[PDB]
Amino acid sequence: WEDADFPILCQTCLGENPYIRMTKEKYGKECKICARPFTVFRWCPGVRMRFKKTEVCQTCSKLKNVCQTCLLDLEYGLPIQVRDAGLSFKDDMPKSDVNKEYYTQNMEREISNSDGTRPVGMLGKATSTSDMLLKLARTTPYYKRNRPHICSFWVKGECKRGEECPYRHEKPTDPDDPLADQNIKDRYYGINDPVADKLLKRASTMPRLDPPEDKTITTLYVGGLGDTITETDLRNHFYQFGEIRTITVVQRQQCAFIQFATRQAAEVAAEKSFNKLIVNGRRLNVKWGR
Amino acid sequence: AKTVTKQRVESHFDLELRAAVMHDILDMMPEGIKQNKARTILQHLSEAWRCWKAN
Amino acid sequence: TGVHLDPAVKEVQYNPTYETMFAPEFGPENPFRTQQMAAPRNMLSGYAE
Amino acid sequence: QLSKQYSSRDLPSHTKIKYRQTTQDAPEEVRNRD
Amino acid sequence: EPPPYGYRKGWIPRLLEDFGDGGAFPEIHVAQYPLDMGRKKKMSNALAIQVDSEGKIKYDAIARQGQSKDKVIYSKYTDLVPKEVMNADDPDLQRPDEEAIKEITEKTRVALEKSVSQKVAAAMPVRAADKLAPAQYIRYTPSQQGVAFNSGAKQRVIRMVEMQKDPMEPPRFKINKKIPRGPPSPPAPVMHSPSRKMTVKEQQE
Amino acid sequence: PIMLLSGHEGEVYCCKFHPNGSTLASAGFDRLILLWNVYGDCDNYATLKGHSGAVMELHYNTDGSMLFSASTDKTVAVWDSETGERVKRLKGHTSFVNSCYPARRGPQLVCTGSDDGTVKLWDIRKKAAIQTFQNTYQVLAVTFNDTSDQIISGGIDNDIKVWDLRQNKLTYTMRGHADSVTGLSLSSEGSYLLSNAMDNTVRVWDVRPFAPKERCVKIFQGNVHNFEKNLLRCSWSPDGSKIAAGSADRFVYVWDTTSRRILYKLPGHAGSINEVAFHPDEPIIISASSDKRLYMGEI
Amino acid sequence: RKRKRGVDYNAEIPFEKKPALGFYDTSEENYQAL
Amino acid sequence: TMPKPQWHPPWKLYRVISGHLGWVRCIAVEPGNQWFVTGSADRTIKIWDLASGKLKLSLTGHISTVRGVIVSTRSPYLFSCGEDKQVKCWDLEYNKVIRHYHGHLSAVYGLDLHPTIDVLVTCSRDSTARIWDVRTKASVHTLSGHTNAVATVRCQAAEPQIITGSHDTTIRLWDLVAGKTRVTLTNHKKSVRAVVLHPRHYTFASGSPDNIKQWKFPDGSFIQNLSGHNAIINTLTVNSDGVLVSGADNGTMHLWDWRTGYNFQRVHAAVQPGSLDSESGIFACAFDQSESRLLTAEADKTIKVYREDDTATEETHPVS
Amino acid sequence: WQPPNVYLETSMGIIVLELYWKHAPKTCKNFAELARRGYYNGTKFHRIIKDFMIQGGDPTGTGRGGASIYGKQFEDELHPDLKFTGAGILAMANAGPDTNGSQFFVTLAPTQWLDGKHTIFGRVCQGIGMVNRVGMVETNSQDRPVDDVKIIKAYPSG
Repeated sequence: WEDADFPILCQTCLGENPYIRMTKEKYGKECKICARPFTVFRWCPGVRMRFKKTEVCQTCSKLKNVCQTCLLDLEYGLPIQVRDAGLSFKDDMPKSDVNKEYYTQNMEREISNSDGTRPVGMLGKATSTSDMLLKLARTTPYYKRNRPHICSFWVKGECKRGEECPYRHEKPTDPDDPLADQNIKDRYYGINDPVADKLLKRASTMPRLDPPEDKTITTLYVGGLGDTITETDLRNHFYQFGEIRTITVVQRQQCAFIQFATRQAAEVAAEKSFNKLIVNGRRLNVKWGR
Repeated sequence: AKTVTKQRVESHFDLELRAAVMHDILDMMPEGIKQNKARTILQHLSEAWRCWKAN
Repeated sequence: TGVHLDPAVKEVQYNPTYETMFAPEFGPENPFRTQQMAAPRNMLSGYAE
Repeated sequence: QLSKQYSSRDLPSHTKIKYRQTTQDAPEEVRNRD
Repeated sequence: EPPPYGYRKGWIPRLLEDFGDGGAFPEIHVAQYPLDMGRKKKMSNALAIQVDSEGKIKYDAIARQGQSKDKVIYSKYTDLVPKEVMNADDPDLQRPDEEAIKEITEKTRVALEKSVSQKVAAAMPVRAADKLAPAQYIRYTPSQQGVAFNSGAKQRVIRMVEMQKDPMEPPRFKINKKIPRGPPSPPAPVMHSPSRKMTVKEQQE
Repeated sequence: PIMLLSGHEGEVYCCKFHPNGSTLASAGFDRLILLWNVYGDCDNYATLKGHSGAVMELHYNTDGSMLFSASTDKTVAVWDSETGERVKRLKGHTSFVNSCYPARRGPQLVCTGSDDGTVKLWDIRKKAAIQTFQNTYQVLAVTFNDTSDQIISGGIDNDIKVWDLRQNKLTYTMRGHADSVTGLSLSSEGSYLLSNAMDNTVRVWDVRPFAPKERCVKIFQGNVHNFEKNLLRCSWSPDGSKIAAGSADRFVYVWDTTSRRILYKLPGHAGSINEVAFHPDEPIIISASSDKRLYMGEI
Repeated sequence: RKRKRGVDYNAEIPFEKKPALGFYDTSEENYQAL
Repeated sequence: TMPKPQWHPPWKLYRVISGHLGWVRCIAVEPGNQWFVTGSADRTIKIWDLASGKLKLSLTGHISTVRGVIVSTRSPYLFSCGEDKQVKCWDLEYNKVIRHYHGHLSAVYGLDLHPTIDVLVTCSRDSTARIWDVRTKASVHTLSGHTNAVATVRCQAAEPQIITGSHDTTIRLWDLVAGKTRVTLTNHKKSVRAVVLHPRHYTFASGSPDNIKQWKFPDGSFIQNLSGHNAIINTLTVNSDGVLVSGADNGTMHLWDWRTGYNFQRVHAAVQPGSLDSESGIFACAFDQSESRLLTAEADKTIKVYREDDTATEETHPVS
Repeated sequence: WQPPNVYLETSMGIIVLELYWKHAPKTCKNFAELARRGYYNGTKFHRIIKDFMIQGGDPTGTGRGGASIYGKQFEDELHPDLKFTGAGILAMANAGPDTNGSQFFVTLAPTQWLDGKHTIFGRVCQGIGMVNRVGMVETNSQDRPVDDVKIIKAYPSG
């Protein structure tokens, strides 16, 4: 079994009050990943909010670098399928019983040679956190997580304990929703997480800069400039990102147009700049001009 | 890791006699480079024993 | 420059003066670091003492 | 992964080491002897 | 070649040739790429080809591959070569003096005995349990920093308490799981003398 | 070296040296007082017993022969360092006695601050109270004047006060502390007084036949308070040169009088440092911390 | 189904060791099919 | 070449003890030099007086070949080790077994004692070594990593503390407290069955049918070869005076100089009357504590005792 | 006194940097007189940002050492048109302006950000394939690479 200093989970799962209270039990239960005994630390999430507990081996955690309670990545905080693909990451973790046990054993052996600072392996050589991941990343603590279940009594009427229904006495979700039944093991294996496919559809429909037809359209219109900008500042936005050939800063329409010297350089600057090239705070729009 | 009791005394003597042989020469005084026919020097050893016993 | 202490070594036996302890390092910050990859952590996700 | 099984033979027994005394042959006299 | 200093105005060198023997023109408003320079390239798996501090090809890396600086890995001929010693009075031929020896005795004895007594208490199994030690107070510095989480504080100080083990509780988990043995170590190098093939005569002998 | 000391059941609140610097006194919650050899291997020999509440202040004489100790259990107590056994139980103190101060080289007497609302004078010989100045509130810190004719006190009104032993009314009140007064210390000049306060600002004054009547001279930044509100204590150097402080950050604060720079903000600690003792002869420091141990730094 | 090591073969490389890499360009290398 | 080696006198056979009923496989000397102890493949442990060679006593506990015995410097204990997978602790004040260390999985090929602490090292055919706590019979460490029978093991107080030579033809120096292999020496071509440590020189030798090798502590660096003895080498044993005895398995035993590596004597004894000539072979050698006598334990059931020759000089025995 | 191309034949291979005194005379004199002083022997690369920057040149090798020809540090010699727009930008970096010391940085790619915070002083007119090789190598979490790389010979152009 394992031995820990404290858990690994996001802020959402981690809590709000400055003084957190969690009780420890050594060899408390079985990591559904490492399959073996782990330590269990149990944290009081919030006022009348469900007490959580550590739910994966610390090595089972340092493997993929995710939350040992919240289950989402610790840098971004999106489904592991997503975060992996956002690094273009492709892990070979084995699945069958004997294969998985052998894998876990040698994995713990190889992780024993670590210093306890960062996940092992490609988890660093994929650390180019793409603005796709940055943008799909949630901003504030979605602290609805520590609300209880649907008090099945209180769903049929029965929850006769007064207000102490152990569970949120609301309308139960229609399990026809794909966001309902995601087997914890599959969510950990990155195996067909419908919430992850939802994040894929969202990060596919989310706005990105468009490509034009002919290669000789190397003029790029940046809409929404304002009169705090300089031509050298538009340059320093798009200058070492390649070479620029010219720039027209339209002050009668508050825009710009970078004629480039490298098409792929133009693509780099503009596509990375789509609505987010924020120098001195003005939302410019990177497109390929007429 | 079970002890050697009274019924495994002969069986164990032979495990260890023929292990010792295989250590002893058929892998530390070879120079039969190929594949040292240890499986056949052990067959001699068992027939040498039968012939001793039968005189 | 005189005696400064290696900021990554936390077992340091010589009694450092103010600057001899907390002299700041020359250069820029690593942009390749997620905030987690910039922060000082004894554990994987954040230091505990 | 330390089991709770057990043995009659691993019960505590002979828990003090007899150290070789002064008269028997201590490593001191061996330090001396010719 | 590269136009002179003060006379390098006007041209932008795009093929690495206009670098001559090399060089970037900082005042020339382009990304300069003299001799493969500038380009972040494909992330390929060749590990760092190091060179010794005399300019050689240190295959000691390929030997010590994925191993710490503790491992002694003899793969140089200068290890094969017979040293000569003729002084029964050299430093080389002298053991550590008994002060270091008594130090290492005390350290060995200590760590030994602690691990002993844990494995011995394993053969207690009826632990006449000692009670739960004093409470843990730990200061946690999250790497996640931000005004919104922890409602705006840069540290959390946490109370760990040890939860009771129920005495009448059987073992909890199936310990006896069998798998093959893990892959060994980085193989050592075979530092052998030159081996001779035998005559076919000898072979038949 | 590092020379971290341990052996205490709880936090160490009060620590000082022999006025020789021969044997060492430390104590805290544990309701007894640990003593050590400062030198050698920092050896731990004797422990005074008895004091029911946390021993809120240890105080030597200035030669090093008798031991006064104000404990929260309504009492001050005198003890013989020769023995470790109590010479007097200065009782009568109606509530938590925080502070004690025995007069140095004057006749035998102590001025005591407590959690009652009084400053009390007592004699070692009579088991009797000499005076009592009720300002209105509990008295947290008391240090004499070097003539032993004024009593300096720091309480809850941020207004540092001094009584005339003979005229018995509020002789000197000086103000400028941003919050409550937590530590007073008379330098070896006999003249300058040093005061810490949780308000992050610590002050120096000079109690003379003449001081400018607004005598806030030197001010030091760095001391911390937190939701703990533990006791804060400071000292001068034996040479009146280095300002020694502890605080609730786990940083021991070493400044100078002269350039008032940070000479050291030393880490190493796990607990909030509750008292710093300077050695009367050596560049030796003992940091009594709430991590239930001590440090002995050489500088 | 109850086959505890049967599918270790058609599914995954049963007990896998990745070929250790040395001093050369291995990533863009890849192979054609059957 | 090298300096010129010291001239050592020769050794001459002077006693031949006969009482065993099978190969004699291990031999050891008391601390105080009154008696030596032999353990044989007739399963007995005999205890002989070293002055006269009379047998004082014979202990019978084992179930098979005793393959190694040793006697504790610090406690009145003899430790025996056998092919029945068992390691026994004889207490010499009742002459009785009091302690037994269970846990190996095949014959235990050899055994050694730590001189400062009370721990035991044993090497066996399951290709591991083990460190037992003498007093609570518990395995504190299982030195694994060889890939064949671990023919021999020696322990010392300096560092590294444990040296095991095996039948996969490699040597390993182990860190005890860590309990894992520091250095791996793969210089020998055939199985390594004997290794020895110099009493005062932070050096150690390791023998195999190829040639003896000398090496330097603590990182195991080559020093020199020693060649000439081309036979399976069962024992190496080094004097205080730089005498190095290498006893082989086809009977022959050569004597060398530890320092220069010069083989100055070659002894070929004759087998006890009724033996075949293929029943000549030496399994154990031991210098007495005066380092004056040299005992050997033979494959023809004899103990041959050699003494130092007092009437020879550099001009009787020229050095080459 | 402006050593045109200053040679730092490093352990893995040579480097040579041409500093434009017209663009950066002061740190040009610093680097010329410094390489001629040879106090650089033993500088381990104090930072490796793969494909972005290579930085070294500290007698400390931790990041808190380094002193100049003028005391501890001098001001920047800042340029209008010189940028870090590409690899081989040789500019001594600052943790705060007017504090440029002994540590030297050598770019690996367009670094137009530290422009205006670093006076770009010249370029490595030799050793740029080697610079790519160096910027490839594996570094620990603290940019002092797992390879202890130092310069063999530090000297000016004649």
